[PDB]
Amino acid sequence: IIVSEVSMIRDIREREIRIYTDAGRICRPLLIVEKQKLLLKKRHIDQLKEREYNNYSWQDLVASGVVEYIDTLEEETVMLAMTPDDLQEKEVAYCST
Amino acid sequence: GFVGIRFCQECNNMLYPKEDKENRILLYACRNCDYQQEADNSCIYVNKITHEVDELTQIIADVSQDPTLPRTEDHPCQKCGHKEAVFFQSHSARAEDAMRLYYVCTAPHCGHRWTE
Amino acid sequence: LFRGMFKNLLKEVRIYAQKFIDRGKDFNLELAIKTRIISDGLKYSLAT
Amino acid sequence: EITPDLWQEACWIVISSYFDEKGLVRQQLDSFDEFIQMSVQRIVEDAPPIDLPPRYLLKFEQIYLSKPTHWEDGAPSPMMPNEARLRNLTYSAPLYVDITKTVIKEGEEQLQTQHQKTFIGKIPIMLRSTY
Ligand SMILES: [Zn+2]
Ligand SMILES: [Zn+2]
Repeated sequence: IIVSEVSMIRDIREREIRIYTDAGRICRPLLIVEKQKLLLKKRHIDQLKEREYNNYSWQDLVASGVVEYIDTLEEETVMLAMTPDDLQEKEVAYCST
Repeated sequence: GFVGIRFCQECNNMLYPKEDKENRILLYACRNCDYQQEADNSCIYVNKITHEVDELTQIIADVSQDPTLPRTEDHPCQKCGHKEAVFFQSHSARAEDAMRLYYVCTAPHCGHRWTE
Repeated sequence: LFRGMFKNLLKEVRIYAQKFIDRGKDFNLELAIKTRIISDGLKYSLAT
Repeated sequence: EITPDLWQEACWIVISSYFDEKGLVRQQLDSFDEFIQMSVQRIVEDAPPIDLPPRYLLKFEQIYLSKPTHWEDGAPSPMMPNEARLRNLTYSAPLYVDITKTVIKEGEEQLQTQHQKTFIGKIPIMLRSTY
């Protein structure tokens, strides 16, 4: 029901949910991470590595729910992480979220 | 103590104060209506130069469910006694000079807040 | 730019028809629309 | 199954798939296509009718846009971008709109003498677009 470009911003401190759909909202794709583990599992990598032979492409990843476009106005409310393995294993409890 | 606006009963407008010269008392009138009522607070205006505002009254429980807010276990709640809790600064402009935290308990139905 | 050029075209046809009806005769929209608005306007904007 | 420590390689397959599906200049093409797909129709539709003694409505709708052509002393032919570049031509295509002219006067008599595909102008077309 909602195209991938739409963005939902949750404002915690003041209860305001602002959703934007107009054009120009510069955005970029990121991987999703449910609890401490990515949704991009070996299955996806395998199917994708066999692309250009069958039909597999980025749209498959976007539909499967592994990647997601975040726009700058929504990027301010997401605990981003640099590399999957390094920043999640187990250490002093930084954010773990 | 503070003073809160009290609106008229018929016209539902701002009620100004008035000192009853005859009965020597404090009344609240309406600019438009002729509604009168005997005052009880016996105060009109107060100014807080220091602006001593309790940040706890501004913090809300919903902050707990925030994915970009640090979490600690060393400051368990009081009422529920849960372990997980979040902490953050005043996050309010015009912060005079303080980074005193405001811990908020991390659990449903508790919404407890405290400072150390 | 397209909105403005389209408005200009509308104004042009308006005045054209007005002048024609003033004589009581029927106007022809074929001559009312001026091609030198859209194409020329876009060419100018994208070139200069 | 999660992918531990075998992730430098798997990290660039997704990048390759993205850059294969969407080009480097994809935003330009998408913006222009959306323009030619909806913006023009929106602008031509939302414009109010025109009226002017007996008057008339003269309402517009239903644009059409054909492929680029040169002689839309020459017959029509599809101009290729290299041809236009080499001959200093405006690589554009004609734009048409179906117009319904309705004039009403005394005596309760009007006619919807509509005109199909009334040429309007030429719109330049970006290379490697939907049109
Ligand atoms: Zn009153
Ligand atoms: Zn608690």
